[PDB]
Amino acid sequence: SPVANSSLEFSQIFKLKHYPSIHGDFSNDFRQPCVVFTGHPSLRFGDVVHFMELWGKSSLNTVIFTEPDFSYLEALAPYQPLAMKCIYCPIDTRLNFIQVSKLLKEVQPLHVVCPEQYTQPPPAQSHRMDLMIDCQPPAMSYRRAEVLALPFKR
Amino acid sequence: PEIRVTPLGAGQDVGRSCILVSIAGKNVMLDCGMHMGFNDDRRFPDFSYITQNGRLTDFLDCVIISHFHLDHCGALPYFSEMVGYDGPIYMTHPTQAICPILLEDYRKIAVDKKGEANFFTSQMIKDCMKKVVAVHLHQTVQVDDELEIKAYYAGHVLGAAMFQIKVGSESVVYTGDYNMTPDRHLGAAWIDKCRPNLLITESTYATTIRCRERDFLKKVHETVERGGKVLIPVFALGRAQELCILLETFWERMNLKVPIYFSTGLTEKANHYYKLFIPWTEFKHIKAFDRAFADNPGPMVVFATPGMLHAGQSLQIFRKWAGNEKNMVIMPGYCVQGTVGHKILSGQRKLEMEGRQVLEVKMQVEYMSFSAHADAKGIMQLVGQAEPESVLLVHGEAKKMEFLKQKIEQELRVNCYMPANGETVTLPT
Amino acid sequence: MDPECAQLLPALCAVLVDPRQPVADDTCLEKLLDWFKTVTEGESSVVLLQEHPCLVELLSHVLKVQDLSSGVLSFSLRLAGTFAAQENCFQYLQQGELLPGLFGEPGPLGRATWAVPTVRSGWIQGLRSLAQHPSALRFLADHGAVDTIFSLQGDSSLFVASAASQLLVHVLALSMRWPACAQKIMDHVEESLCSAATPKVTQALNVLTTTFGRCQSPWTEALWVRLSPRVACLLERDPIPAAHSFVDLLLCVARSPVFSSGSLWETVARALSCLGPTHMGPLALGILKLEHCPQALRTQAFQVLLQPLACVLKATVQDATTVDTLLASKSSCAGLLCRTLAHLEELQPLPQRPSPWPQASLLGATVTVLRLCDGSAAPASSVGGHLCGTLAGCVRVQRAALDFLGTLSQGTGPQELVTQALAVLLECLESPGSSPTVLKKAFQATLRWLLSSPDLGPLIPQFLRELFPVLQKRLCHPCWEVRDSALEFLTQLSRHWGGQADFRCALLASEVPQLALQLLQDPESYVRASAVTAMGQLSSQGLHAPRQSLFLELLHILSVDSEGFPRRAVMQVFTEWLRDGHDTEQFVATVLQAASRDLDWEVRAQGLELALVFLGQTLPLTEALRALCHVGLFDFAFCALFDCDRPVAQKSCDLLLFLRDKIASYQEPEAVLAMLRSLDLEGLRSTLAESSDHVEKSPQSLLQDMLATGGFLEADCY
Ligand SMILES: [Zn+2]
Ligand SMILES: [Zn+2]
Repeated sequence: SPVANSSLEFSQIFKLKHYPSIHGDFSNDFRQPCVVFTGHPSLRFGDVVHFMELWGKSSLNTVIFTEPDFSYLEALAPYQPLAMKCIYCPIDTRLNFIQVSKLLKEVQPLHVVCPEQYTQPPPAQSHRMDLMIDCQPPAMSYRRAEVLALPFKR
Repeated sequence: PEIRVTPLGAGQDVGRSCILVSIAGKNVMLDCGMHMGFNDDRRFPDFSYITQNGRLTDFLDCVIISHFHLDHCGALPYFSEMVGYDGPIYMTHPTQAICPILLEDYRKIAVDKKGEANFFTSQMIKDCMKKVVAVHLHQTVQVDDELEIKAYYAGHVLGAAMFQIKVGSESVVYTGDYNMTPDRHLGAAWIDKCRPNLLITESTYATTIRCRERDFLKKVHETVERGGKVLIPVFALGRAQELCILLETFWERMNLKVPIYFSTGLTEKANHYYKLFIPWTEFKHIKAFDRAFADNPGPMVVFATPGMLHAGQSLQIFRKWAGNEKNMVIMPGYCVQGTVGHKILSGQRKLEMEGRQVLEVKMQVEYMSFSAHADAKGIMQLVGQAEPESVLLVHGEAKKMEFLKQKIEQELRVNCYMPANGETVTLPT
Repeated sequence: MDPECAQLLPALCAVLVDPRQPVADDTCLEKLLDWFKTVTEGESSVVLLQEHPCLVELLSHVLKVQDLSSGVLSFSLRLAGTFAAQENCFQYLQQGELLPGLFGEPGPLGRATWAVPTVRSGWIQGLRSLAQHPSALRFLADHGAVDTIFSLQGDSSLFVASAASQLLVHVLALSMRWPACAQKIMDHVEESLCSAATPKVTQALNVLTTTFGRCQSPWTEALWVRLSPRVACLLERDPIPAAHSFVDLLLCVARSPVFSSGSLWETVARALSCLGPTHMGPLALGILKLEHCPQALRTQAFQVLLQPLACVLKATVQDATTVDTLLASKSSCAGLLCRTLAHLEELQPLPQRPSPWPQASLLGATVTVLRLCDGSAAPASSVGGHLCGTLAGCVRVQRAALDFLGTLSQGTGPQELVTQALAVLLECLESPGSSPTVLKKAFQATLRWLLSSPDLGPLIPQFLRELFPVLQKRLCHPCWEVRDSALEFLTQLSRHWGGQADFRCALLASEVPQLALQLLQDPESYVRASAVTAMGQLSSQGLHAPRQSLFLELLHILSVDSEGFPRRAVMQVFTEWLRDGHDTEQFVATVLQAASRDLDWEVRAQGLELALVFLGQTLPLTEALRALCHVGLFDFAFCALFDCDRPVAQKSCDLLLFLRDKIASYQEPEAVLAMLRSLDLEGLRSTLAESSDHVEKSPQSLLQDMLATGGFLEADCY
């Protein structure tokens, strides 16, 4: 990545051989097999595009998504038909729903405001009803580009 | 809503150890311990006073192992497979790497004393350790969504800990063997001010207030400048490296030339136990040892490893070297009765080896306990550093605890129970 | 007894009765009392008192010195208890009312030593050890002992309560061999059962359930016909007083053809209809265990057992008491389902199983529960939704569910069920978020299922193709528990499916062996061990990854290494090879001459085992012995016979007896028979089959080690 050095410095001062860019020095340390963490994880620019066009033909190689941001199906799509595996094991250290229920009962907020993606269960797994943020009084929600009024009077 | 406790072992003794704790909703077994010196079913605790229900796994939730000494983790392979329990076992990280070795070694004494009637076989060692779920210090771990434990650092052995059990509003901290005087071996026990509802501690060295390294080195140096041999029994691990590192640093500072030996056989952790020694807090003069040169003329220091002078190496090498006046032996550890290491340390020098033969003794005998513990100073300082609501005493004796409780409830004005071997003790919150 | 120790008795008795010397030690007293138990009860116990008027001195001083330490008087009390076994010894010890003295107020009964539970436990054990004749029972009656025992069986130390209950049942079972003592025990039990103190009634129930079951004389049922109203009516209080003990009492009274002869089954049915869903389970299970039962009651029992699974399967896509607790929490629901699966599997291997034992419904419910717990089921109601939302991602439920679903192997049926169950086990293996304490049971169950399918079949290769890409991932999980369980499962296959060229197609087509071959360099030892045994049980078939290129790896792990387990497992693997038949001389030589100098003991033992196997396989005596000497078996034998470790010596003397008898049946033959017959074996066989502590556990040695107190010894971690 073109921000390798400062990245590692700011991780340290507060085996991995970082490089500034695939062009220049890097092309003299290429020993296969290898492992190559790269740029932006939406498979649409940066360097990962170059490898995903280099290793997209050998059924041996592998991509391993570790970012929940971009839905991975459509993301991988515009390189089809591809013959490499594509695992999807996302790492989200964020608060999950049982923990946020415990956190709410501990902190006891007088209200709650959460986007519409939460007070109703997720779309893909409609049968579950436990991943909705449960809190009393009911959690007022907001939709994209809306103007809510937190109902407090001075 | 109560909190029950029962020292099923360790009750006014330094033998068995098994503290069964019952927090408001769950049960937890602490320090499932053993007892040497016996040769039948009476060595393991009496678990039958738990099974008056459905079988275990429905009853308990997690077993905890303070450290690797055989009096706290030497009963799991009998408790995890024979009586039957498939539930998570929470150890520290170095104890999961050591306790297999110390167990697999104690088994050698057991199957050799012909007492394998109701015992744990080698397969059970692995099939028990596979139920371990290690924890990392200062990093709590959650089970049952309501039972969260947290580690600490107490020393006295690489890998020990003081565990903390929490169910939310109430909690119980348990301390294994800790050390408060910061000897340069591992460090001083550091616990945070969590102000818990219950604190349990050990009372090995109670009625007593660095000279050990001094006189040990002096005596070795004296008996080695006369063409005389040393003997120092030790387990396959444990107190062996806290002796090897001492000899090394004293020697390169004194530039001696006497062959030093430490022969475990069960593992070569003479260069591996140091690996785990680093993440908490490789040799020059030290070779390997075998039966060949345990007789050659010349000053010598030998570290054998059957244990407290049981059958194996130590007993044999010793039985050879008794008829000599300049040699000496040291026993840096407690000794269990019915073992020649208990005849020798207390008086007797007129022994009777295999058969009706007679062996004499003309060596020296020393007891310089290199164990790591605490005492009144450090115990008071730690119970102050903790601010508990009750303190319990285990792994000690009768009169020392009886004198200690007076001061404890006197100075800090805190209640201190002294439970015997098996009495229920309830403390409400 | 024995004179060699008799001469030590006076001095040790003196140091015992004198407290100026430091205190005694517990294990000393225990082993010494054990020696007394085995020396006295095996012969007369009066002549030993006559010849040695020294123990009587101790037993008289114990009630006089008034300052015995905590523990010496306990040994003395247990000693007076084990001495007064025979009536003659009872009368001899009664010289001076010594027994009513120390077992009465003159002894520790009243003095301020009633604090340490050890002395009380010793007192009770002694009383139980003496009451074996009607004279002692008359003593207990008139002098008065049960009066104090009643109070005693309420203290805070279970080690005393249990012993007290056992003492009650023993004095009872000896009484009626209605006497005053027996009638008082019966009246106390009755008047306690009608009380409302939970510990007291728990003691009543446990003394009753020992009395019944431990004795079956006619008075047992003549007394149970009296109690049956009092016991049965206990099921009137809203909380059952002593749930588990009540279950146990019912289960013990019921398993007898005597008491079954009307109210028994009826009150058991009332219980089954009344007991909550935490204690009714085991009761109904114990009922179904019984061969004899009015079949309607067995229907009731088995149905109230099957309640949870046939309840869950009305909350998915193919009474409310149990479904209430099913929706209470995550603890209670998991506990209920785990108890139900544990019971319902404990029932299967029994011949008294109901009829017809359901198999379709059971398996369907079980796979539904397992998949639900994985987190991919499909609810069909509010209860199904909340259940899928509470059980998701558990362990206890999932573990016990795998245990049941693998218990279903003895159940015969078409391959449809087999594929149904594999279609969920395959899913449970490659399920991200699966603890290492789950994959093990999962592999066990998958194995039992795959080995019970009636060449191979129409689905075996399909499932194997879908499975090995899971045995290739979970074989590199980052937690050595999985890295071991996977290898063990692969070994189970390599032992059960070595002659099925289609399975071999599946395996060689996969990339399992090219990973096991690499694991032998894993850091954690157990991994190396299981990897070596896996590659051993593999290469006895011819399934090598793309034999010597493993033999060298093995011998290298054997020569130098940092652990024991790999060496003592590679020796096992070598034994496997040499026994099966998978240059042989040089092989045995290069394994023995590099297994001998190893320091561990298990390795040398297994080496001797290898040598025994080789000898039996090779046994013309002249050249045979020349070959057997070339490897140097005689060197290793006469080198480690007088070995430090004893099991080595046991194996060696057994091998040498084998060799001696086998050469008797048929260096030079004369030379070898000489150098073998020069030493002794049978005396050596005895002194090695003996214990390692035969000397330091002998009575005389214990006496020496006891009466010589006053050196450096305090106690500390071992
Ligand atoms: Zn310790
Ligand atoms: Zn300890």
